[PDB]
Amino acid sequence: AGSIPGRRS
Amino acid sequence: AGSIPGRRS
Amino acid sequence: AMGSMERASLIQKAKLAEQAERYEDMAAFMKGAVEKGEELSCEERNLLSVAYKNVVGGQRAAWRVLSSIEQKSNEEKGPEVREYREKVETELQGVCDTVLGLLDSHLIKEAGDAESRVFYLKMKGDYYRYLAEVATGDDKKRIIDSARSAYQEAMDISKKEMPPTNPIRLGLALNFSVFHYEIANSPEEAISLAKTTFDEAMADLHTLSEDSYKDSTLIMQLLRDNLTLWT
Amino acid sequence: AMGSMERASLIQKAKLAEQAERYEDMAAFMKGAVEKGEELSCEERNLLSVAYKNVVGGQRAAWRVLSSIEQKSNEEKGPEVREYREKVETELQGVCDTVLGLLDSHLIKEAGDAESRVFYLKMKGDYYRYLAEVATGDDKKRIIDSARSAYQEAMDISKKEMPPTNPIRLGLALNFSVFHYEIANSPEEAISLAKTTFDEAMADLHTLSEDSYKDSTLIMQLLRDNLTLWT
Ligand SMILES: *Cc1ccc(S(=O)(=O)N2c3ccccc3CC[C@H]2C)cc1
Ligand SMILES: *Cc1ccc(S(=O)(=O)N2c3ccccc3CC[C@H]2C)cc1
Ligand SMILES: [Ca+2]
Ligand SMILES: [Ca+2]
Ligand SMILES: [Ca+2]
Ligand SMILES: [Ca+2]
Ligand SMILES: [Ca+2]
Ligand SMILES: [Ca+2]
Ligand SMILES: [Cl-]
Ligand SMILES: [Cl-]
Ligand SMILES: [Cl-]
Ligand SMILES: [Cl-]
Repeated sequence: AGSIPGRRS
Repeated sequence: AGSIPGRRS
Repeated sequence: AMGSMERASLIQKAKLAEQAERYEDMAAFMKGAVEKGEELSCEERNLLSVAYKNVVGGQRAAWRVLSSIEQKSNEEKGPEVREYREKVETELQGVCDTVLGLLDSHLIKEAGDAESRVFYLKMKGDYYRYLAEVATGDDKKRIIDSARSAYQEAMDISKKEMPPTNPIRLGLALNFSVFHYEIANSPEEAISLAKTTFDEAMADLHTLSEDSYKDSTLIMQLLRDNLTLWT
Repeated sequence: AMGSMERASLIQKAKLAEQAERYEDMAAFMKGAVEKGEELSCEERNLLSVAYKNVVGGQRAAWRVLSSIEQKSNEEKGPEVREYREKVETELQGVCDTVLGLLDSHLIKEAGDAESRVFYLKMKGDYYRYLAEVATGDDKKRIIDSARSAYQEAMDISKKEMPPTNPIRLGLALNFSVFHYEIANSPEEAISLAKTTFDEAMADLHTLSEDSYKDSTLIMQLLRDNLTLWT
């Protein structure tokens, strides 16, 4: 599962 | 221009 | 170490370091900026988070590669794989301890606005979560509880003070859901949290401008991606 | 720094570091291995080269990003872009100096077989070339000449001792051609070298096994890619 990225990309 | 890579890939 | 450099110069160099993909430098510049003792703006909080998230993200990926090799070895390869995994693990723990130390001295205590306080408590939850991913000793339960407690305080503030589409509230819910699934052995809680978050955000999208909509829907899709993986 | 670790353990950990994409660690392990004072095998020479090529390659890419920003700035941004470019440049120079120091103490002088000696002299040419990419002072000409001289000695040995399809001979020619084009302002020499290398390798492919053919043709295609870019 993915967590929030540091930037939108 | 490209130089030799460290590995074949 | 950055004590002699101006705050504004540290911020400027953190931005340059990000452009150059020099994330260790970026983190050192932002640590220096925090240590000036002044609160951080929204943009500056994002520089701090980007820098450390990229540093620890690389350590986590390397730890996972090494831990997979070590588990497979368990022909006798000697102590080297375990020693090197331990080295990377100690480094990772050191970075997490550094981030937690910045949050405790004194970012969280001076953060009064909901946006700043939630952001920092989410970070606190995340770096305890990264410590929990590698923990195996007598303190594992306490590390998991420390992550839980930070995320819970952030959640309680976010639900009182931010709309359900706020990107910080959404990212917090995303990360806390990952905590439930991957750390706390609570997949049902993880799924519940992601679905209720997604549905409550959906119902508030009508209030948003085009650019705010784009931001909220991007994080909603991350929630949906995890729900698809988990169900 | 690695003085207390066994040679074999340093080699093993360099391999693990490569798998984990921890190239700074890899380079430190290989520096420790070289400093044990024993010659390196073919495989070990490749670990040394991979480690430092990846470290310096990242520094070069960051230096280029920063140098582009600095040239565009030349509104007054203050000294920070130049200072940070200088910081990265000093780091890069330090790594190149370290590699050159390993080659001079004492890898090259003990390398008697053509394969080892050519490999190390090619590396020497490469790290002087990386120093030349950032050089602007009184020693720029001497740095360029040092790269030239190392590559030339490697070329002279390779043409006497290796077949025209040998991958080390081919990679040396590739890199020396890049030197001519990008450093020495000699694009015609670069093109000539790449085309004669390619054509002489083509004419020797008939002697090779399937696996040797694959290796030689891979480097031939790199030569051809540069020729297409340059013509
Ligand atoms: C935890 C958190 C941190 C920062 C943000 S954000 O809104 O600043 N933002 C963002 C906006 C929209 C979609 C994803 C993101 C993550 C990167 C940052 C720049 C949100 C949540
Ligand atoms: C400069 C140089 C160094 C190493 C080699 S190689 O033959 O060991 N090899 C290779 C084989 C075939 C095609 C490309 C390469 C570059 C990576 C290494 C592993 C050749 C030239
Ligand atoms: Ca000041
Ligand atoms: Ca066996
Ligand atoms: Ca405050
Ligand atoms: Ca020994
Ligand atoms: Ca102006
Ligand atoms: Ca010898
Ligand atoms: Cl962004
Ligand atoms: Cl390979
Ligand atoms: Cl180690
Ligand atoms: Cl600097």
